Amino acid sequence: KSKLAKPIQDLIKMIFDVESMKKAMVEFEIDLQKMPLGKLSKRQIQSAYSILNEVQQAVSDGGSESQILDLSNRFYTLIPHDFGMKKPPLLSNLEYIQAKVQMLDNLLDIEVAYSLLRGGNEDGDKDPIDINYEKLRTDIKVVDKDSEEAKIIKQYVKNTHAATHNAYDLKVVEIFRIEREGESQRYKPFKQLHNRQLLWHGSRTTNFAGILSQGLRIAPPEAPVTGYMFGKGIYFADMVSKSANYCHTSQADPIGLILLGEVALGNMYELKNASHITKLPKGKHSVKGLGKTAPDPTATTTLDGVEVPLGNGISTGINDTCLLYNEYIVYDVAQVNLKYLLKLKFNYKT
Ligand SMILES: Nc1ccc2c3c(cccc13)C(=O)NC2=O
Repeated sequence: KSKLAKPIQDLIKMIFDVESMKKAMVEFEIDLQKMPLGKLSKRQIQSAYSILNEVQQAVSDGGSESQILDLSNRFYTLIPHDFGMKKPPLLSNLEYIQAKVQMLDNLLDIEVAYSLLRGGNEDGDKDPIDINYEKLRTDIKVVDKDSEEAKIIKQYVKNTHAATHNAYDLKVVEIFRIEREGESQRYKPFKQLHNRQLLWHGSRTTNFAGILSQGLRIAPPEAPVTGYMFGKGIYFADMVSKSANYCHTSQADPIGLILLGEVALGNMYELKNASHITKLPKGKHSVKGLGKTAPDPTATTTLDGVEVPLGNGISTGINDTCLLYNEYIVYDVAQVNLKYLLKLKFNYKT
């Protein structure tokens, strides 16, 4: 049997659940009959990104309609979709193409999860759970519900739950202290930077085996820069509300996972509107999309020398901004060090 604590066992079973992986794919409208979990390959996903990149270019620059039709057929043949009784939409709308780029970001993590699940499991001397936990190469520990660490994090969750996102409540079910192998090391150089903060990152539960084993990562070279609001970086938030939405939970499936990572922001290049950033201005270390609401700068605390913006949602003086909430983007995988993983319970108002 498993040597791991119960909360951690429940966590492993949850991130490796095969049924959740299928639900995710059915939701992206993939045809599970033509495209089973075992058919997914990284090369396949790379080519799909390239196709999306080309079609995105042809829509923007007014390429032939025959070109867009050809690219659409190749995309749907590479990744079989099931639209039921409706006709398949062409990749001729920039919003639809963005939807598809997002689907691929998720398929990248689902592919990692399935590969690990089917890997070296022959060992009979270890419980299946213990075997899959080791595959994550991440030390996971339960944070004592009554310690100072946990108090601060629960304060951060309670105070930063936005006004317009109150279509649900949030209950912190469990807090885990996580330390990915070799991560503290690649992050060392950035401890020299100032403006290091504890920020939020939400994602589907189906992405967590991939996130824990490979860490958070930027979209590959093939992905269009357009598929992302501020370019190809790693996104974070300071309001639990904003990130919580990327968890994709519902009344039917209320438990979500969310990360707190230490991010080396340094001098932020502040923006009020989207900008498909490629080059970062000299002297800048990250991007900060300015929002209408942000935590009260008055209440900001420190946790191991890292700033925690746990203040209550206060309205900032900027009005000429498109964003409702702040967004932080780093363009280097080494600029983040993950710290905690929270198990949240979304209580939907009914
Ligand atoms: N513009 C964003 C796009 C994606 C995410 C995101 C997050 C937080 C703040 C902004 C964005 C997040 O936590 N996960 C995300 O996946």
